[PDB]
Amino acid sequence: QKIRIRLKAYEHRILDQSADKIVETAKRTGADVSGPIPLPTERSLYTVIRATHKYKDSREQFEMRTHKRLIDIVNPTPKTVDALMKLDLPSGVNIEIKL
Amino acid sequence: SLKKGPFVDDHLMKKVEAQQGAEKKKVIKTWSRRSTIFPSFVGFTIAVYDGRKHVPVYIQEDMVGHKLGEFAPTRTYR
Amino acid sequence: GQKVHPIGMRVGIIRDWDAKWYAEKEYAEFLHEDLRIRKFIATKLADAAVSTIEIERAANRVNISIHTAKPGMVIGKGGSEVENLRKELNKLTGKRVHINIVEIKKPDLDAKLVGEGIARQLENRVAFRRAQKQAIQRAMRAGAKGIKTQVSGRLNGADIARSEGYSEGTVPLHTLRADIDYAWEEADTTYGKLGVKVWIYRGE
Amino acid sequence: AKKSMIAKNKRPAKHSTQAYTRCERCGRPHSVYRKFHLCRICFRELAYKGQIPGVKKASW
Amino acid sequence: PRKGPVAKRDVLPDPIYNSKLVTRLINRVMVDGKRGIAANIIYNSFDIIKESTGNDPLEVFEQAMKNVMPVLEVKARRVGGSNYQVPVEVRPERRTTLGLRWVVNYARLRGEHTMEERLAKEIMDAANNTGASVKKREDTHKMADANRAFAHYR
Amino acid sequence: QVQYSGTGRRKNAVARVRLVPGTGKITVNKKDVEEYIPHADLREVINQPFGVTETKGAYDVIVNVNGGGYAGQSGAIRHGIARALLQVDPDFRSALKRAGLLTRDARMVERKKPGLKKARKASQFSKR
RNA sequence: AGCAACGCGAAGAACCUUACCAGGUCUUGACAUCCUUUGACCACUCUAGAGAUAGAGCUUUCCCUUCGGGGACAAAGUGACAGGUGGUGCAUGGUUGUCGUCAGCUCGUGUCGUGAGAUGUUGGGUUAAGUCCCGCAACGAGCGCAACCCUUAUUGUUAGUUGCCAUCAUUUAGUUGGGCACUCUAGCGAGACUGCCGGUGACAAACCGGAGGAAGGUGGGGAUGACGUCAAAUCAUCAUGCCCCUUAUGACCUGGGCUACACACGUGCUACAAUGGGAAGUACAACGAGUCGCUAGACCGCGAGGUCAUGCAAAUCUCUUAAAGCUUCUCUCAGUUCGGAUUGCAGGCUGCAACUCGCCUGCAUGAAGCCGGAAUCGCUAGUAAUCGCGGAUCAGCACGCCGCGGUG
Ligand SMILES: [Zn+2]
Repeated sequence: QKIRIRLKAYEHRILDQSADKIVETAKRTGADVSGPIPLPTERSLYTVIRATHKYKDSREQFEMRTHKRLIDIVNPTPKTVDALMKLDLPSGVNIEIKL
Repeated sequence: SLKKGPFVDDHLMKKVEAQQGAEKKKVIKTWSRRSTIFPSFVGFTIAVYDGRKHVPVYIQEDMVGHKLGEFAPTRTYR
Repeated sequence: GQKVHPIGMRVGIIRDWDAKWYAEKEYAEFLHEDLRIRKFIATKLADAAVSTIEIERAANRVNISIHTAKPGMVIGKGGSEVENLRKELNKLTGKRVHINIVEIKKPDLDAKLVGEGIARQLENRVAFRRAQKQAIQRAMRAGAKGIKTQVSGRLNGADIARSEGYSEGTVPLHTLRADIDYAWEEADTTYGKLGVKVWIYRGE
Repeated sequence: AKKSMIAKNKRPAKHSTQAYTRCERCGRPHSVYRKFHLCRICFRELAYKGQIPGVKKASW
Repeated sequence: PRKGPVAKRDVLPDPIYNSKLVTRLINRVMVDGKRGIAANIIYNSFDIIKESTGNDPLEVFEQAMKNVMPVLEVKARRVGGSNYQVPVEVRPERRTTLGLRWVVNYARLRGEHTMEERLAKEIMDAANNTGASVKKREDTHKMADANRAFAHYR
Repeated sequence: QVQYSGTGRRKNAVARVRLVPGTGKITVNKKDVEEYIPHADLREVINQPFGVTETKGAYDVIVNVNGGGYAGQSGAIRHGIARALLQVDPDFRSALKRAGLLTRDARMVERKKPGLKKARKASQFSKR
């Protein structure tokens, strides 16, 4: 509703931590923030041969999960915009605010 | 399947246009085995490099849609 | 070849990535920039005994932190060397960089430090049997549940290669909640290359 | 010859279908992943050490 | 195996006739896991049985089974470098196993234009002491009760 | 009205079943169970809980099913119908319990391993 | 290069890749540092050439100034030097295969032995297990085994959008009003322990049976591979000791092999039909991928495809109405309405360009093959057998590889 967040990360611990940060500092100055809704956690898969020259019949498999989290804000106020676009922690987590 | 106009090379077509006037020479020596045999190549004698040498091929009329590489093989069996 | 890398078996379980940034559609460039960075700063490391390096990055700045055992001999007199580190790293990354230097405590309980030090004796014509023994002796006195070392190659600067190491205390490898450390270095005396490996168990 | 070929790989190609990928640490031309720009067995080497962010060993 | 005997693989009695024997017969006709085809085949065959000179498909099927199943099978064994064959008894599950197996095998080789025209016809010929299935049983009984010679003290 | 709801799972298929007094009938995904699963006789697998306990009518059954194949999402329907019947009267948890009809079948598709043709089938071998 | 080489390095040979061959070319050099003159280098256009290159045209042009310097760079000089997929896996590091996920390998204090050494770690039972019990000059301990990690089988709670629609109106419809009940998604917790009940057995460990429960005896599957063996494999991923080349074993370009064919061996796909072939109708999944990419829809073409155009950086849109299945109508046991090799003609798509040497379409042709000797292989349950779908690599190119689910 005319303001909403999106957060991607590789660790759900950091993800939930920052989601609680934003939810708390949002409902401190406003009201009615839709919960941190979870999204379905994309996954990839990489198979590789673990030997430099021969032996195709023995491999090692890797992956990279990407956790997702959604937060929608209802009825912002000329102070929520301020108190939201300023908090920034932590480092390796993607934030994308679309109106 | 180049239904957007068949394919010659500029050097090859330049040479053939240049000799189009009079009776022709056997010295048209090009590598160019990708080119097709336009209906103006008749009567000449093209030299087609086969990876080792320059084979001459005399262009009759029945050979008018094929390529210049179809008349100079490369493998040498028996 | 029948053992897994002990700090790749445990990454994403009890330890973290030494590179913590999230990016998409700018991922190859970032990974090779980190590689360039880390392959460069092995310049001062040649003397200052650095162990790890942690790369984070923001909108256009790059936050770096390095763990060393020589704080003054890496920052300068009054701050005249970190200046150079930043003004040199800007020439590569073309961004703003901010080194935040950490200092390491108990440096004898670190795999890269120990192994790299006991792989510098081999170059100075020292016998290997007592290098490893004194290494594990000065690693146990700092207080450690177990340690294991191993050297390989043409020993004594001699003919056909062999291998041998020494163990002290327990070093359980199959336990996933173990917090072990590991590193692999190289050196030469005059013949070929040697490989030194070191594992230290520091509780969980 | 593997120092002239890395040079010849980085100059602009003579035709569209003449460019090809190589590894960036080494110059291996076979089996490179084009999300990382790393070959078959630098991937397995930098996945350990936890340098590539994301990637880890998979089991299910 | 080596450790010791194993279980018996419980079966699920089919719901039409509520008879585990029809279940095993469906399982033996089926090839490649296409079970609905096998079920259609068995049901068309039983329809053909009852419609033409029949009383009930279970009755004539049981009697055909009774007339085909064997009671004396032999086993060719090795001792120390010379091999022979000796008769032995036959436990119950093996009996119905062999019965079903022979009936299906020798209906599959009939030579008409439908598996039903083969199966119904063959188990009718079987419930009247006829058909290569009964002859296979009697070949077995004749091999036994003769090769008891080099079996009398085995 | 009164109604009874249960949830049934089998082999990548999940069903949401509703019991409602009536005259004995079942419709699934706005179609008739004679047409939705018209295979041969899987319906006689579905109507088994009514056959063993609460014998035997009369409830109209309305179900919402999605996932798996035609034979998985009928064992799932059976699972759900049984759970719903349990909900009606708890005294049924013995007759149903005796005849299976109350447990989830945890027989899923085994995963493929590398170096093998399938989950367990290996390549062809030659001693020489 | 037996098991442990032979759909293996190669997860993509038309040019490139490319190391090989034939012709055309260069020598401080395709790539790096230094020192000096110094210093801002270009790109673009036109003739000759198969190109590599050479010859001419607007010009590579101070971005720090205290008048005094430093960054990028072409040429030259200038030689230190570079360069090698050249040799040695029997000089090496590192990284793998196999015995084999088999159950083993050692120490401290005692005791025994003149001594090297032994005991423990032997014996009975049991166990998947050097896993446990009983006995015993032994008593304890370490790495191995098992546990801690992942996924699947049941559920409580927190959160309802892009997911869902049970109680309501509405339309083509979950769509729009409404709701978060149900399914689902994903964080945090519960639950399985021989934990109770009966028998066997040295009362012991353990085994057999029952109750309850979604699940019962390491519930199912993965990751995890000890001390060691084969001078096993790899100087061609990368490094590196010694040896070798240096106007050539280095380097640039076009065209040709790597795809050649009297044959022999391995791994696969399609069939030899009626449990089938053909025509019409009706259904049911899961894992994954997408920005110069995935293409909705409408139209043109018998078809592969083409044109105009639409949504989506994604639980929102698309790839994607799965195929076996079910229901009708045929065909009648035949080298055939089975089979689809080979050849003729005409097209499409990517690409500067499909002759050697690509994939696909249509019409025409219609081979061997009627279940395969000696011998030999895979597999113990959602497994074998059978059926499709996705993606890494990649302009294009898969019967191979990695995963997913359906019937069973
Ligand atoms: Zn690489």
